[PDB]
Amino acid sequence: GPSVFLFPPKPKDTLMISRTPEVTCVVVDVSHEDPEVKFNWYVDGVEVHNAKTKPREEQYNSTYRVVSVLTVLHQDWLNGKEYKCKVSNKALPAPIEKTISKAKGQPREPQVYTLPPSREEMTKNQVSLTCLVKGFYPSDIAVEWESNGQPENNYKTTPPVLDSDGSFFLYSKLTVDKSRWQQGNVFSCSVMHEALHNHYTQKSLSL
Amino acid sequence: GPSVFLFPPKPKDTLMISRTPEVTCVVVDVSHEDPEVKFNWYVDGVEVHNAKTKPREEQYNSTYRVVSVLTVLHQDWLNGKEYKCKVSNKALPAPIEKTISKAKGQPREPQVYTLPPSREEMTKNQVSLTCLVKGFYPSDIAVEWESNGQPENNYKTTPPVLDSDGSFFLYSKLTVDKSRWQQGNVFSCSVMHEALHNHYTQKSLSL
Ligand SMILES: *[C@@H]1O[C@H](CO[C@@H]2O[C@@H](C)[C@@H](O)[C@@H](O)[C@@H]2O)[C@@H](O[C@@H]2O[C@H](CO)[C@@H](O[C@@H]3O[C@H](CO[C@H]4O[C@H](CO)[C@@H](O)[C@H](O)[C@@H]4O[C@@H]4O[C@H](CO)[C@@H](O[C@@H]5O[C@H](CO)[C@H](O)[C@H](O)[C@H]5O)[C@H](O)[C@H]4NC(C)=O)[C@@H](O)[C@H](O[C@H]4O[C@H](CO)[C@@H](O)[C@H](O)[C@@H]4O[C@@H]4O[C@H](CO)[C@@H](O)[C@H](O)[C@H]4NC(C)=O)[C@@H]3O)[C@H](O)[C@H]2NC(C)=O)[C@H](O)[C@H]1NC(C)=O
Ligand SMILES: *[C@@H]1O[C@H](CO[C@@H]2O[C@@H](C)[C@@H](O)[C@@H](O)[C@@H]2O)[C@@H](O[C@@H]2O[C@H](CO)[C@@H](O[C@@H]3O[C@H](CO[C@H]4O[C@H](CO)[C@@H](O)[C@H](O)[C@@H]4O[C@@H]4O[C@H](CO)[C@@H](O[C@@H]5O[C@H](CO)[C@H](O)[C@H](O)[C@H]5O)[C@H](O)[C@H]4NC(C)=O)[C@@H](O)[C@H](O[C@H]4O[C@H](CO)[C@@H](O)[C@H](O)[C@@H]4O[C@@H]4O[C@H](CO)[C@@H](O)[C@H](O)[C@H]4NC(C)=O)[C@@H]3O)[C@H](O)[C@H]2NC(C)=O)[C@H](O)[C@H]1NC(C)=O
Repeated sequence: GPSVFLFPPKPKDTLMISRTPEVTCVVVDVSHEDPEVKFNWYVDGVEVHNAKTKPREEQYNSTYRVVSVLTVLHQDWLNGKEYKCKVSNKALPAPIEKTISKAKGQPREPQVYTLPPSREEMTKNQVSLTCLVKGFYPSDIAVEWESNGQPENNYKTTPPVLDSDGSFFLYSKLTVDKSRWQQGNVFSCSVMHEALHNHYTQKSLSL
Repeated sequence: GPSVFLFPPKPKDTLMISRTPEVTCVVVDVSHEDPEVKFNWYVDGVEVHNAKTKPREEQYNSTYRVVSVLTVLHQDWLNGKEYKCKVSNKALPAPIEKTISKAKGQPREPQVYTLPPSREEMTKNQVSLTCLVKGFYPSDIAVEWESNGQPENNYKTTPPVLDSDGSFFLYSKLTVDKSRWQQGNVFSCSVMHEALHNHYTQKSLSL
């Protein structure tokens, strides 16, 4: 029978009023014999009607995939409203229901600390600039790096890790040529999170 | 029908000859009617006989879970031999086969760097001692902390993260009372990985 997957908005999309956050309800394994698919959408159990549903699209394995997109209000998501997708198809004994929302719990402000390269790493051609982000809740977060107002791209960021006090932490690693670090250039780690003022902070690192 | 999932040994277990690494074949969706299941195990296709089946454990959805554990030899795993679990059950038209082995490729030695707490962090009652481990392959690794020869309890380690050159990195965070750090206690990050001499290195951190 068909399967339903419900996807949350991206962390950045709920934190910036200029962006447009969406919840996305995807149904796969829709058969040819019962290809009609109905979507109902509920917000805290109250039905809403503004979703945009796409025409079904046959896949190379001869099943259909159908997508419904519900735009959410930033403050609704951050207030913890629950979004329910109900998917009806004639091949199903009963409609499939999925629900998604922000992780429950009291938001906690991320603490952002930058850590310079270790002495021992300075023997190499490239060095590691570290951004520790700890004590935050929920785990939805975005982390970026820049220098002189331009985005540094050569970075990797670990997944959030559940810490022992129930908050989350992560590290981001930016790799730069040691000359750039030794020339005294200024590097900034940027963090977006609902519990930060203006949903954003940056912390600077340099020699 | 039932499903079979096959799990590798813990990284520490294969790296230390005193420990006993095992490959684990887990079978779920075993019915309440006739919950017997037979295991065959092969190492590079040669049948072995030292596996043990654990007691059945029924689940909250009225299914059983059945586990078979095969002890493996340290170099067999490290040399990339393939372990095959064959699961036979009356509900199967034909036996299920799953196969597992170590990630393929040239092992690479971890670089281990300890990073002291940020200046900004010293206002807190506890501080974060960081161990960056980068450039290793495969991703199987174990990290521990100690001080004065005894194991520290309050640490967390991120999962390995694929770096842009195809190696892995991670960070480990040890949280200590700021007093212990300011009194100049020496703290050590321990790393176990197959590409290290004696499968082990230690790097120390202090004020
Ligand atoms: C027939 O074909 C179809 C189509 O496949 C395509 O065509 C065929 C012919 C092939 O060529 C194939 O190569 C093609 O891809 C097959 O359809 C697939 O079916 C499987 C299930 O069988 C689906 O698997 C799930 O995938 C989820 C992840 O999906 C995303 O990521 C993958 C990449 O990994 C993408 O391929 C998908 O398209 C999804 O991409 C996401 O799409 C979102 C919606 O558009 C995006 O979000 C939106 O994005 C916009 C911007 O674009 C905005 O930001 C919006 O705000 C935002 O909403 C999102 O960005 C994008 N992500 C990425 C990374 O690109 C998995 O999450 C899921 O795993 C869960 O479920 C498993 C059980 O199935 C479970 O085991 C997992 O652990 C995980 O479990 C969940 O986790 C917790 C558990 O506590 C719970 O919360 C959940 O309840 C739990 N789940 C359950 C069920 O309990 C699945 O693995 C696959 O996605 C789907 N593909 C497509 C393209 O739809 C079909 O299977 C084929 N059939 C047969 C018989 O062969
Ligand atoms: C009825 O219920 C049962 C029971 O469910 C559970 O129990 C009840 C009481 C409820 O509480 C319920 O909510 C619970 O969920 C259901 O049984 C479940 O069945 C599903 C499948 O339907 C299983 O899902 C797979 O899980 C895999 C991971 O499982 C491990 O991790 C989870 C983490 O939550 C644990 O819960 C599991 O127990 C497993 O834990 C591991 O167990 C190992 C064995 O002991 C441990 O290793 C050993 O440990 C010792 C101690 O260290 C020694 O070290 C040994 O030496 C060592 O070997 C291991 O440490 C331990 N890990 C952890 C973290 O604890 C997933 O991998 C798997 O995903 C597969 O399928 C997905 C489907 O979408 C797919 O998306 C995935 O990608 C993945 O397979 C992928 O396949 C493709 C193709 O190759 C690849 O692209 C991918 O790379 C590949 N893998 C990955 C990772 O991408 C499933 O999610 C579930 O595990 C199982 N639960 C249990 C407890 O067994 C049953 O299904 C229900 N029936 C029905 C009809 O609903």
